Amino acid sequence: FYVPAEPKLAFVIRIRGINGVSPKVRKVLQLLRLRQIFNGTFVKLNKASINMLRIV
Amino acid sequence: QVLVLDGRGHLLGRLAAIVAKQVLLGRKVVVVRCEGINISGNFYRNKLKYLAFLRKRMNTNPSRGPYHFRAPSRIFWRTVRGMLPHKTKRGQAALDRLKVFDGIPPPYDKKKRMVVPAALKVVRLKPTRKFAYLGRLAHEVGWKYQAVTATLEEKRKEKAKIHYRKKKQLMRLRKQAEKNVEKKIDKYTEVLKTH
Amino acid sequence: MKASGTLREYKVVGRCLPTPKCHTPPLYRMRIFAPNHVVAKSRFWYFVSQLKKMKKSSGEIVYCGQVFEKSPLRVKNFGIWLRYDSRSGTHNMYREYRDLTTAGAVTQCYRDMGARHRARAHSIQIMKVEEIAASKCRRPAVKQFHDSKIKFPLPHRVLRRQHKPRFTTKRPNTF
Amino acid sequence: VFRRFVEVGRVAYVSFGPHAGKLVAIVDVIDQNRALVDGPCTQVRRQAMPFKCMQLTDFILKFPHSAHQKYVRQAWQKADINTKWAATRWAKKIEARERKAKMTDFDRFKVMKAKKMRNRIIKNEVKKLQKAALLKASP
Amino acid sequence: IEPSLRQLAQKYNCDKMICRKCYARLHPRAVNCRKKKCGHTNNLRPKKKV
Amino acid sequence: MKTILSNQTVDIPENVDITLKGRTVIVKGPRGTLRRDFNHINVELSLLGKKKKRLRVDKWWGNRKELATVRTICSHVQNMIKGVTLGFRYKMRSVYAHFPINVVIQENGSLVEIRNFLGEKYIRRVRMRPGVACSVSQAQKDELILEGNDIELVSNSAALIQQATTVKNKDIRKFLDGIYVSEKGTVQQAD
RNA sequence: CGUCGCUUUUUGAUCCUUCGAUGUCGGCUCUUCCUAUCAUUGUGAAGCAGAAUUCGCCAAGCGUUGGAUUGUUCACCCACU
RNA sequence: AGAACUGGCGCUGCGGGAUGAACCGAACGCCGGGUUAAGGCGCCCGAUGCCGACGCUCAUCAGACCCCAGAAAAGGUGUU
Ligand SMILES: [Mg+2]
Repeated sequence: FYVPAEPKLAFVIRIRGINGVSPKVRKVLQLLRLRQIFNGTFVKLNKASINMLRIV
Repeated sequence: QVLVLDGRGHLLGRLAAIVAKQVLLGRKVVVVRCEGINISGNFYRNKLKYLAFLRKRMNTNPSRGPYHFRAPSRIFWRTVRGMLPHKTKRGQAALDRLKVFDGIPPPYDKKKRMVVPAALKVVRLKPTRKFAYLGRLAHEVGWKYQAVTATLEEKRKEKAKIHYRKKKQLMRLRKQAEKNVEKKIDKYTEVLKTH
Repeated sequence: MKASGTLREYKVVGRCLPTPKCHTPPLYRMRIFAPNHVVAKSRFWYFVSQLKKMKKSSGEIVYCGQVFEKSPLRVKNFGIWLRYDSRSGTHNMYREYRDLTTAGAVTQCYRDMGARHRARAHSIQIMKVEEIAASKCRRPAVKQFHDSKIKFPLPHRVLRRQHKPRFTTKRPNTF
Repeated sequence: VFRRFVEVGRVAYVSFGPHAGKLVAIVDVIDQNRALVDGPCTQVRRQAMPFKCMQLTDFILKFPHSAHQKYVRQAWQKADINTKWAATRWAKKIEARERKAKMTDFDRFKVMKAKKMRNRIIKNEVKKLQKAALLKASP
Repeated sequence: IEPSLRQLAQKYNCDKMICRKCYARLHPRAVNCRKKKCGHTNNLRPKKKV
Repeated sequence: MKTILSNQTVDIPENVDITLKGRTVIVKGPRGTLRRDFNHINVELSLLGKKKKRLRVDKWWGNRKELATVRTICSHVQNMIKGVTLGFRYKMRSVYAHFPINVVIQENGSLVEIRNFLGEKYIRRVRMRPGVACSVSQAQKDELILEGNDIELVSNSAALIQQATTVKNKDIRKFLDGIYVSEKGTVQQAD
């Protein structure tokens, strides 16, 4: 079997709203530059960033 | 102009839902022979939920209050009434293009009547399940015109079996009259494009 | 899982990451019925983590491919083994179907466990599936179609309402 | 009462769906509401069609249960269905219903003018029978 | 008296079962009351002899 | 389950000839004619074969409680062969203590007028379903006989006497009084 | 011995509404409603012989009084039914 | 009745939950086009007027959509 390299880039969009949001999980959206609903950003895939996307 | 719906073999609310949409849209609808409307569920169940409706009555005087109609023309009329916005003037006029009758009156015994396959009992019930006629759930509760209606219908239906006698007398004639000759030149172009 | 639409079979193999203690782990194989290849590699880690000490952070899948049937045009008999959860306890259950394809019989099961037992698609596990032959069937709804020169009519036909004219002068005959 | 059954070989029409208007032959039933059919000479290959989508005719075909594509094809043409189908009064109704559907604006003029001509001639020769009817009943 | 006619009338009057819940009068080889009022229960007892 | 069909067949002797209008069954025999309509029961009736006259009632598909109704067709049909070739006869005897139960017939068998039921002054005029008639028996005490072609018209009418002679406000474990049926037989025998 | 409930005609518990005010017991008068039926209709079961009782069922149609003591609600007694 | 963490209401309209402080979506300058969220599409009432798929279910007290606005033990040769 050949298993390839798990990817280095990811595209993240925000599918939820601004209001009723926990204080850890709105700091990271502020760090992903995901402030409005339906805003997108490319994200470098890293262990430090994979655990940021699991918070949110 | 006006659609004329023969009411028998139909269900109560499936027919009343289609009439209450055709009459907000500006049509005139005449529902005829409401005595033969079916209603699903066995007869004792539909007769209970009309007797439960009768005890709804405002305490201080029943003269003001819920008007419990008893003829099946008005039972079906109040079913259509509850599917129309009858407290607005767009819905007041909607109830007034509906002339629902009982039996078949002399304007309407000589018009061709349509049915609604979306509300027929044969289409819409599964045949191993029971149904109630609106004619004898009206009769069991206070309606006093069942026998004088059935008398006039069997005199109405007898005047049409002599109409259908002589209508197919003409159809036998003009099928033998089209047997003859020399109209083959016109049948060249009608058989070619759906006779 | 939601089990949306027709399902789809997947062969999902995978191994855990090579430790200083065990180079070359044995790399197990499963047989996942799932709507797409993202839920399939998710449910691979649901069952493997029930049997081994493997989990997705300490493992990787090495192949997830759709395995499809080798005879789509052959009428087969599928008896399958279930492990659904009920409201009181949980139950083991053998349950036959009959379909042209392997993946559509297990679709027909989720549609049938939800229908007869109100069992949602998450509280149900598929133990194994195989084609069985006749004279090894138990269920008479499946058994009655094992009939050379089978024949039946279609009584009381009804279809195509409002697509025709909603108002007509013609009572529709049901054959 | 129930003069036509589903059966291995029963040639069915297809009313709606993505194979509408073409014939099939019932090869095998699977369970209660779907059936494996094919049309080998009418361009609808082997697949499972539901029964409410199909449309039973009076044609049977004799071939063994759940055969291959070839032995249905030999049975389709040893019986010669496609010639015998088109010479029946229901294949002529489905053909005429799409002759009227493609009747253009000039052709619908010609269907008009050659209709009111023959409706005169039939109404003359049906009124010349009304006069002939009372003259019989005058004695 | 007529002891054959005694046993004939006792076929319709005494040789029956009585439900402990719906209090019906069923038939002497019942297992269930036939009435929906008791949910077709299965605790019966024979009719009490003289 | 929705099973593939079930069917019972009815062997029919030659002295009875059955026609069918549909789910109506017309049964003509020696001692009259009688008909039933099964237009509520959703089945097909096909009488097959010359010279033998088999009647096969079969119900396609069907649920389990509509599988229970194909046997009810053929059992009502056999009771129309039986009733029109042999008749039905329910012999009912009068079981009474101290008070004799006096019974007469007013009108041609159609009215049974029971009096002196357990010392009572009130008469009991029980009219019968049309098609049956009565007879006070011979060579047996206190017996009444009911004869007719339709089993539902004999037996319902037999139940109208047995319900009319009902003891009120008393123990019915003693006070065994009434006109109960004794036998379920035919008018012509041994055939 | 247990154990699951319902009801809001008991009493609490709570403190939501009302402190620029919702007139606070009882009786009398009068109308309606409920059924968890005391009696009357039709019924089934008794350890129902009859008489009398008893226990269930459909059922609120129609009745459910006259008094002595007591401010009584409640009580208790006399008498009729 | 009293605390912990977070969000909200108070200060906040809007779509939905028929109704509504707090539920669910989403926060708001004045408008046109487009598309959706939660929820829905027999008729009130916009939209299934799809030739929608598979089953289950008959109630003489049927069932019917978070919060949420009514039920339990026990039982049924009722049906699957
Ligand atoms: Mg949430």
